Amino acid sequence: KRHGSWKIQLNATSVTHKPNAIQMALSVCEDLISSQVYAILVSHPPTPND
Amino acid sequence: ALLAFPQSQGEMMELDLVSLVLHIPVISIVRHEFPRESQNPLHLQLSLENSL
Repeated sequence: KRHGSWKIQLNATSVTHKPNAIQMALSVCEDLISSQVYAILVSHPPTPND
Repeated sequence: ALLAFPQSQGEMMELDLVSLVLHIPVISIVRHEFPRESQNPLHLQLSLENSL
C-alpha cells in the first residue's frame, strides 16, 4: 500500500514448520518452491536450541 | 552399496531419503555436481564432469 510500484504485486503465503526434518524438505519443496516465491524467511524453532 | 544415475533434484532427494531411511550406503552419479546442503554421510554424489 505504501509503495508506488504498479507492476509489482505483493502476495503473502504462510507455511507452518513441520515437526520433523524428514518431512520438512518435502513440505518446503511442495509449497514454497511451487509458488515461485521471492525469498524465504527462516524462523527459530520453538525449542531454545535446535 | 546402491548405484544410481539421477537427473533431477527430486530424484536426488528421493535417493537421499531412501538411503537415510534404509540405513544403507547409496551412491548416485550425476553429469554435473548438484549443490546440496545435506549432511547425511550415507548418500554420495559423483560428478562425472568436474569443474573446469
